[PDB]
Amino acid sequence: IVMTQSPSSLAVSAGEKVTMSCKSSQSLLNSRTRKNYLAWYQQKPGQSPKLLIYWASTRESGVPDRFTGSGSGTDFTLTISSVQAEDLAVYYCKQSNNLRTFGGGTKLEIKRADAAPTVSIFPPSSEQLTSGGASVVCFLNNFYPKDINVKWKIDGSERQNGVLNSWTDQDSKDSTYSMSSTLTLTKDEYERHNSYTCEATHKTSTSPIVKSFNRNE
Amino acid sequence: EVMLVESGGGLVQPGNSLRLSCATSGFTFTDYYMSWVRQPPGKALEWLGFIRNKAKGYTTEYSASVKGRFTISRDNSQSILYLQMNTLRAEDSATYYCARDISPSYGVYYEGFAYWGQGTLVTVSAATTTAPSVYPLVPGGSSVTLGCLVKGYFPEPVTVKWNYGALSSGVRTVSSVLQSGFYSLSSLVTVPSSTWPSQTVICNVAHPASKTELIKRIEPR
Ligand SMILES: C/C=C\O[C@]1(C(=O)O)C[C@@H](O)[C@@H](O)[C@@H]([C@@H](CO[C@]2(C(=O)O)C[C@@H](O)[C@@H](O)[C@@H]([C@H](O)CO)O2)OC)O1
Ligand SMILES: [Mg+2]
Repeated sequence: IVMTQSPSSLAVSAGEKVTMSCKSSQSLLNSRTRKNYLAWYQQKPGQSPKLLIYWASTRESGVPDRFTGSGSGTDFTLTISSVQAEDLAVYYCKQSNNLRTFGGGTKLEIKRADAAPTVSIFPPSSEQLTSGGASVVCFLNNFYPKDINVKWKIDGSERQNGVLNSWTDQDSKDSTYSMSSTLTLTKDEYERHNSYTCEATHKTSTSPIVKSFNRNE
Repeated sequence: EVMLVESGGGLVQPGNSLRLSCATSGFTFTDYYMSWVRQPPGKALEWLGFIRNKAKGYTTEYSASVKGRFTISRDNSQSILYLQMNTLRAEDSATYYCARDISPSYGVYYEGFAYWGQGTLVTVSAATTTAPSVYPLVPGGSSVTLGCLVKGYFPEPVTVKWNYGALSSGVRTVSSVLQSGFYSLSSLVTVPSSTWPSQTVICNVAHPASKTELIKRIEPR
């Protein structure tokens, strides 16, 4: 049996309604038990999947009214009457009529008001320098939307090599993002310059947020 | 209290085999089918197979993809589930879950996985198990943001805690990044400036694959 979910991802604001599709290559209706063997699971980042709806429309102990499972045969739907901050997750459907098969998943994201990042910069640690490594870290915290840009400047010159970028998952409380940008040099490259600047560009402003320090401090 | 705990995960070399285990407690083990589910990083859940309860004779079924390659068995005296993995490839790199499946022969029966283990990450690579280095992140107002930069570890994952899990608020942990065969991530926590350095701030970086814990006390410059 082949399970197909839709959409792969969508974003709505808190309070809005959402519908997710799940389709199977064969009917999941069991003629003996007269029930549809389709389940919905919720998987939040870094967490195990948790059961929401089983038998297509029966809500599991603990799950709120807000979730409703409908459908019969080969066409099923998960509805969230009103989405909240907790709902950030991928939603998986699973047939169990013939063994078990998971769908591909729907990731639920939240649209929210634009917010500007709080930007911090961190000089290397002595223990890393001691080992002959120099990581400079620019931290952008609690912004939205996700797309954001950091330019690194060393002694006024833009540096592009040795830079790594990583985001968090959308936050479960305020629906924002944070990201770190790391410039990684050898202790020797680092001690060859003084000014370390990272500039953060976001839609929340034309002018970049600038954070700097001087190695000689 | 129903418990499902996975073990055996970690780094395994291409071509080799791996056995996973799933200790359980809090329910009548032999009353339940048990399933295994896997999940490649950033990918969908994939059912692998199950083993049936006593009443059905503990018979096994597996998904098309893993037939002739993965094997399931159960120690009913100890309530432990097993997953035998053979001839592993990179495509098998994933988090492996055990899940309690149906109990259609006794007690409450409904079609769903009521309980899952926390999962164990298996990564199939010819590379080297190397524990991470943990560097502090401290500034050069009313709040201060600190963190630990975690670099050069393999394989995944690492988890970071603050004050042994007592400091949970304002924590941000960015996804890992892979570069030159090594992983790095950084984790930050924002606290009130009246809290640090007047009080203690420590992160605990755990790297399952090397059975390692590093504690890093965040000190002022
Ligand atoms: C008709 C097929 C099996 O019937 C029996 C059996 O012969 O063992 C007896 C029935 O009274 C009943 O207990 C069913 C089970 C079958 O459950 C499975 C299975 O074990 O293969 C798994 C279950 O999740 C579902 O996939 C069903 C399927 O819908 C029909 O076979 O099969 O009832 C749970 O076993
Ligand atoms: Mg059989």
